[PDB]
Amino acid sequence: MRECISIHVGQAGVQIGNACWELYCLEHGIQPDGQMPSDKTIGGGDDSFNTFFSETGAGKHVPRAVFVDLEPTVIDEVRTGTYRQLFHPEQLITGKEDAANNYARGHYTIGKEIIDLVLDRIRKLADQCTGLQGFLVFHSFGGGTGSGFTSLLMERLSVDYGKKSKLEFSIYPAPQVSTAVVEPYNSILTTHTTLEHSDCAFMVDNEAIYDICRRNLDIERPTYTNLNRLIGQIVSSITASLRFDGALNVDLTEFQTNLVPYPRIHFPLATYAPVISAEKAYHEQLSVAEITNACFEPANQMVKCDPRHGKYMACCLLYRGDVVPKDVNAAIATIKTKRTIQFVDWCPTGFKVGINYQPPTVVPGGDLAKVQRAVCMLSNTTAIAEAWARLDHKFDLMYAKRAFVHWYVGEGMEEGEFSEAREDMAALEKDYEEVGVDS
Amino acid sequence: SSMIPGYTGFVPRAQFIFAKNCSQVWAEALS
Amino acid sequence: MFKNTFQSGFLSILYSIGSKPLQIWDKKVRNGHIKRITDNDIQSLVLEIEGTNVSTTYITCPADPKKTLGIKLPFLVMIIKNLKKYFTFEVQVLDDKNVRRRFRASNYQSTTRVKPFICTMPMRLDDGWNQIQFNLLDFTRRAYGTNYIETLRVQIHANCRIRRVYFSDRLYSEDELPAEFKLYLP
Amino acid sequence: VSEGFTVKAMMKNSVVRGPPAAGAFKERPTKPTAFRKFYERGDFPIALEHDSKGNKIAWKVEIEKLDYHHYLPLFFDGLCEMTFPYEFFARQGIHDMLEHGGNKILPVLPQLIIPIKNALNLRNRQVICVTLKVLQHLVVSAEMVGKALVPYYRQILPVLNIFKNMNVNSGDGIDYSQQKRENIGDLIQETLEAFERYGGENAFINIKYVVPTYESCLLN
Amino acid sequence: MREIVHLQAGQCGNQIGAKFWEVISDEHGIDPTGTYHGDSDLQLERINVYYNEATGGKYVPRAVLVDLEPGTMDSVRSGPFGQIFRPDNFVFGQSGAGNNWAKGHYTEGAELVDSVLDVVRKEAESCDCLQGFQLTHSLGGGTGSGMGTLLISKIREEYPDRIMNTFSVVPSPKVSDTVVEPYNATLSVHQLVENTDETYCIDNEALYDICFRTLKLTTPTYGDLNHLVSATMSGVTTCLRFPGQLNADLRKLAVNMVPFPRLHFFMPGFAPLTSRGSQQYRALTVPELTQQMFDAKNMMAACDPRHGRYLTVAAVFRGRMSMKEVDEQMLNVQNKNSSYFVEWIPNNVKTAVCDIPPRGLKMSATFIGNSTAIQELFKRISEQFTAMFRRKAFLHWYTGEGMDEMEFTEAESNMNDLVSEYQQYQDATAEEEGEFE
Ligand SMILES: Nc1nc2c(ncn2[C@@H]2O[C@H](COP(=O)(O)OP(=O)(O)OP(=O)(O)O)[C@@H](O)[C@H]2O)c(=O)[nH]1
Ligand SMILES: Nc1nc2c(ncn2[C@@H]2O[C@H](COP(=O)(O)OP(=O)(O)O)[C@@H](O)[C@H]2O)c(=O)[nH]1
Ligand SMILES: [Mg+2]
Repeated sequence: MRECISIHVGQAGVQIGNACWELYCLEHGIQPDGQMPSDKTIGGGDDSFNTFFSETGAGKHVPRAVFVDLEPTVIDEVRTGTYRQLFHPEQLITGKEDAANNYARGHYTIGKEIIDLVLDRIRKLADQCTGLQGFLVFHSFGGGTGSGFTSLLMERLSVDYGKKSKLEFSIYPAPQVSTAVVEPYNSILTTHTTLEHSDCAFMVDNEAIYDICRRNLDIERPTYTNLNRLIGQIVSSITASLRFDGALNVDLTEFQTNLVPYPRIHFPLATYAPVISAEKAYHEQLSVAEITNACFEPANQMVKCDPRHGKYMACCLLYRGDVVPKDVNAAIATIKTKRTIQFVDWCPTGFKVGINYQPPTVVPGGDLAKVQRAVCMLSNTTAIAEAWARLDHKFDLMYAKRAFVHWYVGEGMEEGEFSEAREDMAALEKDYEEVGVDS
Repeated sequence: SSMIPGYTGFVPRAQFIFAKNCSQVWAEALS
Repeated sequence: MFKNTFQSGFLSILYSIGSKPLQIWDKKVRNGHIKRITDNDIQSLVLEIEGTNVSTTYITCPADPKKTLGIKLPFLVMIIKNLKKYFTFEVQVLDDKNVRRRFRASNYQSTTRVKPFICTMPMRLDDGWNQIQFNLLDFTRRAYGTNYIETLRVQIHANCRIRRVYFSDRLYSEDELPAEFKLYLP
Repeated sequence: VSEGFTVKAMMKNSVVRGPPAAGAFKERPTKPTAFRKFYERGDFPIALEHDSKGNKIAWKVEIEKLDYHHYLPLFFDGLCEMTFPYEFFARQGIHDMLEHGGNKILPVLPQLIIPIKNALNLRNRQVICVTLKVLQHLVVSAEMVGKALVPYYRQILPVLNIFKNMNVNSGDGIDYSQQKRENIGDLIQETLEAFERYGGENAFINIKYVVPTYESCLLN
Repeated sequence: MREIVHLQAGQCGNQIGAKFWEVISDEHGIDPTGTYHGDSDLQLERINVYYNEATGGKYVPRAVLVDLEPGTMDSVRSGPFGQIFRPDNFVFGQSGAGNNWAKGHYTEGAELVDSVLDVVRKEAESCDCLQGFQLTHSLGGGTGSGMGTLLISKIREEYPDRIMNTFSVVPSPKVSDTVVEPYNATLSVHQLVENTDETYCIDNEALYDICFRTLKLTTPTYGDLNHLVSATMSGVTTCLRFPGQLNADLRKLAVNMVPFPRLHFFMPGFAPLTSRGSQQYRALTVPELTQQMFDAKNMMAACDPRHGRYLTVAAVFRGRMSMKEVDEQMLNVQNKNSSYFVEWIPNNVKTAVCDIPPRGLKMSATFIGNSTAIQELFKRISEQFTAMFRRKAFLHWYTGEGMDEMEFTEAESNMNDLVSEYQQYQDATAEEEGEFE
């Protein structure tokens, strides 16, 4: 009955989306062709699959996903690959002549031709829903489709749908390595039109997942397949309380309430523990206290910002597997006794705990090994005040000479919308230092 | 029939076959 | 700063005519410049702030980041020149509930947004020399519906010419102004 | 020390030498001009009148009936002179001919672009200030002169782009040399707004095409 | 889905594009007859980007061959892959230009461009959604440059909101085999700076240097020269015809590389090039590709990048490779060579990765650098133009055909303004202070 609609937008949305639905089929024992096997049963058949699937009376399951792109190079891999039969043909939405890494082209020129077609398919997926928990949006800040069309995808989802939850799974641009030159220009303008239309916004950047895949998983040369397998495990653990019964279950609206202190502050840091390979998975006894220390360790964060430089607001720990409520409350009390982890003085009950029963599921060909228990942490720190203080420098380092402005202006954007989005970020930097300062 | 409708790739001699759907014209083009 | 001092009528925190106009204002310049030149219309010295980037070049009061002004007077009045380039200014107040708020006035923004930490409103600058009269008491009772207690920081950003930023206890007309405060055009 | 893009640069402790400076801001040496060789030969009907009030060129013949096709390209060619007797005859002769011109200034404008550009290409600060004072005065000479410089924005403005950023940063020091008007970056903004106001409808998009950091002054 | 119409002007353009069409027919698996004989399904997935379907399972290129002498296209059609072109796509004059830009622009060129544009309209309106046009030519002759500039200036007027690539073999100093060459070059850059979306500068001198002291070729003929240009042309647009992990087509590359509308002259290079003797002994990975593509002897223009500052660099890799190495090596290059990159643009390098490697190679890389060292390539042509034009040599062969003396000086002035704006964007600081002292 609790139902969600995934909206994968852009090449980063689709390529992450192929990792998630390969994982979601294997958690529920669904074959790539759509139908559960008759000779075998993988797990007891329940209504647990109803959060992401809709069951045709003949016995087929169709995902509640809408794949959105402006070029056909990446969608036709879905239309030809192993999962060609799983998706309904009209869900896979494809435009022409992409966005050319241009926010103004993906907002004012190209996206206005496809906006009415996507919102009609969103209606026919949310009309079948007897009660909608909320949509999930997967996108990246760097490109044009994932930044421009996603900016006005939520502007029309907010007018049509009143207070339905719209979660974000963004890819923040890394501080040092980046595959673009106009990349600061896209992320300043994206956040300006997303601070108001998003109910939550988790961030992972590609540089920190590169470091974790090398020191923890012992992968010398990570690709984009190994990065998307880690992001799929985080989004599974968020929704694992929606589908499977647990001792302490947390709905989507429950940790949405219990992480944001103020409406502007919805930028959690997502960490996962443990991330260990198959040779070291079976020698280590991973207790509840062992896996909850790796979340607070500053090298294991998935955002390139150091939590020791700031103060925590609130946390949301999500344990799955063979865990008991005694070992959780003992392990949290150890964290509170240390003088290096620092919490704000107006939040004494800093933690929220969720416990599930079903352990994480390993995928064939993956890198992580199957473990009996795991934890996903969504912390909220004042250490995110330094991620934009670099990116406010990079935006101001080019905009004083007006580099690349002649491309965005010619597609319909005025000159002042670059500056009025810069003032909207300098108001946010002062917003955290007044929240984080003690009384 | 190894592709689904909406496929934007090129299929040989598919423009000549008419008044059939995507799967039928792809089958008649491959056969 | 001005907690101990008397506060009635006007309070002046800047003037373009003096030995050190910017004694208490902190000057942060980047891709910009600040100077003091004679005006072409009023035949008197004005301050200068220019720059291609609006955000980096500003002057803030007080100079110390920790210190606060603490001004009880309601209306803030500025005398600045329109140059038809981008210009902003901040005022930071203290409500009845002891929560610091903000009011940003951009001449390029068209949307008016309200939020508990900052409420940004547009502005239209008439050509030539003009006088800005701000209402801190009504804008706090309109955006948040709380009372007004004191005002802490005032920032003036790029692309303007500043002379005699001053507070008041109410809005006098041009007749009730003294000789020093009214702008004297030839 | 080492040069870039080598195996010697890709060491743990090596030092890399940067590129040499191009020379976009350095002063360029001058060349002999045609104004000097036509004044010494004796074609110009000019003479320097030492007055009590100042220095003013006295014209033997009337200024209205002069042949502006032959002299206006020649007097703009004296803008590259820095020695005393030629720099004063250049700029002061320019302003008087533009003052009493009337209807005939417009057809000479195709022939005036080349000495305008060569005056700004010396990268000498004193020449740039005087040339920019003429360019503000040139556009207000007649009615239809201003709309004719719009095709010629691509040749004058690339040097105005270089020196628009220079200005004094004395944070509270008073400028006591405002009368001389030597601030080039104050003059370039003053010059560019005069091009746009008299240029017409299509003046703004042409200036912003060449000078990137521009903001419209007529439009609100 | 996105179609590109190839256009080629002159003898140099015809030879270069004939080699290019042979190269990408080999890439897409097409016999000299024209039919498809391949062993993969990814070759035929996106073939409408360049080819046009015919009757009977045949594919003909979307190419238009404009020329002022029929012997060159006879040599083109009598080649190995010359029978796949439709015979309607050849458009020839009857009398040659004579290495005269005036003849190829005003006198003889105006009688052919209507017949050319009929074929261009016919071949470009029969597409699904056009990406842009492509042109290959050289700035030394009259047919390639004089007709080419007018052809671009008419195609841009007819289709403004399209992309336009050109590959200019600009003249070289020490190899120059034409007396009247700098006149044509100086009058051609004047049009290429205003009517073109992207221009790729290729030098015959640098082609000889690369083909000799890196490829180790005893006899580098023009076939071995045009192989390099064809490989670069394939590597630029392989992201548009083959699926990749991180893909970027022509519009994306133009948007991320061109900072200002007057600065679109690019330097190419290719990365895994090596001799036949040393091919078996050399292990090629991402560091080797990065080193060889950033090496200063590997530039396909006679311009040393150490003489200026890189404005914007792009690299298009081909093969199966990991993104961590691709990002790490070109972070290391920027970090080590800190002074040769502009300080008012951060992370100057754009990356793209395509999956399918070229024929016979397991990994390859293509370099496109927008550098500032093109100022010397412009000043050399400017001084060679001024030396000849000051005494007015060979001027009657242009001014008897309907031109003025003012246009030469106007072209020189425009190209000197171009030089000045590369100079200001070279010597520009992040903080506008420390320059005017
Ligand atoms: N985390 C992660 N990021 C990716 C992946 N693939 C691409 N990206 C990011 O995506 C950003 C650019 O977006 P694109 O990949 O071009 O896709 P897009 O957002 O739709 O942009 P367009 O191609 O212009 O439509 C890059 O900066 C990458 O960081 C991936 O597999 N994982
Ligand atoms: N790179 C390269 N250059 C060539 C080739 N053929 C001719 N050239 C150069 O082009 C110049 C002559 O240009 P030309 O072919 O006459 O131009 P056209 O008048 O359009 O035919 C000569 O200096 C050659 O160096 C070729 O196949 N490859
Ligand atoms: Mg893309």
